[PDB]
Amino acid sequence: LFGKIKLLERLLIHGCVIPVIHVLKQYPKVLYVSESLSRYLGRVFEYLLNPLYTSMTSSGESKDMATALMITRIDNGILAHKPRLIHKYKTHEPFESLELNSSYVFYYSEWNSNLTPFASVNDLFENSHIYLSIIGPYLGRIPTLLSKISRIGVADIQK
Amino acid sequence: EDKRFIHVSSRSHSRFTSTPITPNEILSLKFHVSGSSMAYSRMDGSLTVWFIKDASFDKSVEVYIPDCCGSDKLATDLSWNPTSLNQIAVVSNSSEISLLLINEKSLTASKLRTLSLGSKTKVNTCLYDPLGNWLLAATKSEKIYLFDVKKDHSSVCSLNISDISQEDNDVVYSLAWSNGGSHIFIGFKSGYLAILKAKHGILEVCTKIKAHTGPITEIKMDPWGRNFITGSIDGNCYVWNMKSLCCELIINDLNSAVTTLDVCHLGKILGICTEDEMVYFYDLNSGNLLHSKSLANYKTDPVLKFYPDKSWYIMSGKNDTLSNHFVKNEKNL
Amino acid sequence: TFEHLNRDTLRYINLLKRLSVDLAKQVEVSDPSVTVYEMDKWVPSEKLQGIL
Repeated sequence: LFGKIKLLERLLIHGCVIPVIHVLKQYPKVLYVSESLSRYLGRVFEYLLNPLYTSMTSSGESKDMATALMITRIDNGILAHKPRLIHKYKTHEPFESLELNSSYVFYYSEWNSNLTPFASVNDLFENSHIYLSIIGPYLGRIPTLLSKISRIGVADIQK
Repeated sequence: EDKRFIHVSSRSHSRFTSTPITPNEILSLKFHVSGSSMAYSRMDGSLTVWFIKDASFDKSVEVYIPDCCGSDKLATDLSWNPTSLNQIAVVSNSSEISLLLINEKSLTASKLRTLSLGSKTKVNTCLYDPLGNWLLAATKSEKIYLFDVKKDHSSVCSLNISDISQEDNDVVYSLAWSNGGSHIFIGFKSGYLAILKAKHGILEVCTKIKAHTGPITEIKMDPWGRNFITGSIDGNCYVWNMKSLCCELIINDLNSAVTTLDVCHLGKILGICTEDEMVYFYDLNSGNLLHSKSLANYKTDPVLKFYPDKSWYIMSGKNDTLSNHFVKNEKNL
Repeated sequence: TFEHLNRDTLRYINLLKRLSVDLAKQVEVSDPSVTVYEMDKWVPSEKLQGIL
């Protein structure tokens, strides 16, 4: 709860990846300690790959921003058609939530400006010896990231 | 929060000393988005539409009618129209797509039209658009149709099922409109999830993914448009988000097959009804298996349905057939 | 006259963020193609804005 391990996983929530990679190559058995230190090397890697993944599986996900639409709350008496009202709050937890009436977005909105997404395949075969050799057999806790790398690989042979 | 009993003639049937079978069966139940009507359907009984104005349930009994869709065939599902409050698109089993009107001033029900496109073997699925601008009538045997409602009920295009998948004679168990009204999510027999583009009048498939290895029983949608939840004949009930079309949660509570899925209008509780007469509730935003309640139902087949306006709990499952309505269930013990 | 100046500079700052009376945000919806609304970018009418 308190100490170095909380420091080492609060630096991954914001943006600071270069010190944490330098630590976890010195002492690799800093994992098996907290299960939360593997979920935050997955949220960084999911940002660098989501522009890539939506380009190969393009026309499905391009219509899936047209699929992601909400129901409009109508009235019975005068036959109205009204949309929904949300609120935007700021918290300290990195993963996005959505309550009964409000959304919870991360407060530090410029967290990703150090990082850069990459090109088609010749960087994904280069940015994986760095990041995915740290969490080697630990992508089983991030099961969505294991699908998005393999859905690239089937859509790369078909293309 | 108190137990209050539902007052139809099904409670009078069981209260008498009638031995063999008091009501018979329930075929379909659909809500209009206004959240004051009901389409309570039976097998050989009555399709009873309801209109209760202010009280909980003890205000008035509206209408029961056996001879509504005729006297020889049955109705698979009753689609309500989002545009017209007085319109319910009932599709009979063999060859009838009739369109009925209801009257509040009189104890009757009149019919506006009965349109039919020929060589109709068996249409079992009819459902309008969430905005009410299309009607996709889909057979489980040959092909899927597409009509309109805003001008009239006129055909535009149709697609044959064998162009979607290519394995065998597959049955279409359940399909669901998208939430924008622009896509079709259809559920096959061998566990295929195919996505069809239905913008205005063109019907073309986008992609097909292998959800699991069983008949995909139900497909529901989230009112905030983030994800969609599927069911199975296995124990699997995945939660697939829409921006990436991958899986997020897994409800692995494999004690039986899955029959009925519902969500809430806020999108919090997922209600799963299995085949061992056991119901569950879960959470969507929270972790995988975090129950709020489990309830043992009696010996007969129940049904589960959620209101579109406010969270009120409709179950069935009395001694032969009766519905139960649980009032003020924000905590549920 | 300087000790009366900084006393009223604080009262000016205490009237811009901390008391700060706002309008009664009444929702106005015309386009059925947005399906969602946030109550942080509601801009009022121009005949009410130019008076204010």
